[PDB]
Amino acid sequence: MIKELEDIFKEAEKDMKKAVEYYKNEIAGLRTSRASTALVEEIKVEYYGSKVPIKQLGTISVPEHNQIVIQVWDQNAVPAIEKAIREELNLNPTVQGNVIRVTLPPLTEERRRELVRLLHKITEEARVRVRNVRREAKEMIEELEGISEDEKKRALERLQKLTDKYIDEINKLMEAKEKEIMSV
Repeated sequence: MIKELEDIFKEAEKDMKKAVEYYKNEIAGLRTSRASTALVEEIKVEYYGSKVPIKQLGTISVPEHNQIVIQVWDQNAVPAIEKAIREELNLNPTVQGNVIRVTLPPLTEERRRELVRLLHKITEEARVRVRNVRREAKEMIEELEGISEDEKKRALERLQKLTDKYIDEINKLMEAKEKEIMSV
């Protein structure tokens, strides 16, 4: 049927979708002490007045796990990436000839604590959004005519199906990361 439910789904979807998308965005690009090509991925380099990643400019690969190597085939993207990488990686990258070798201080006992605690706040923030989604969406049903059984029932499952998505989506992100974060 076509009732207030549609508004609940649309509101619940846009709210959860944006929350998980941005949430994963923080974990996918966080400042991981590990020499991973992922954290970055958006090494926006200036090319004659054009901002583009190093997808068709050079190539980045991990040689010893605790190292990141960026190779800018062109001399034009060498200067930009240097400033770009240092911005996101927040480290001192070395450039020789036409290759860039980046090594970050061994993520020791304390180092692991930095990322883990940083993700730790992220995970808690995600749940806060999800709760509000079900709590907010529910308010819409209870607001309609003050009581909606047909709506509340269909709206709850709809809200639950979406909520569970974030539940499995969030825990899945941390579970994987733990294997990497605690890998050391």
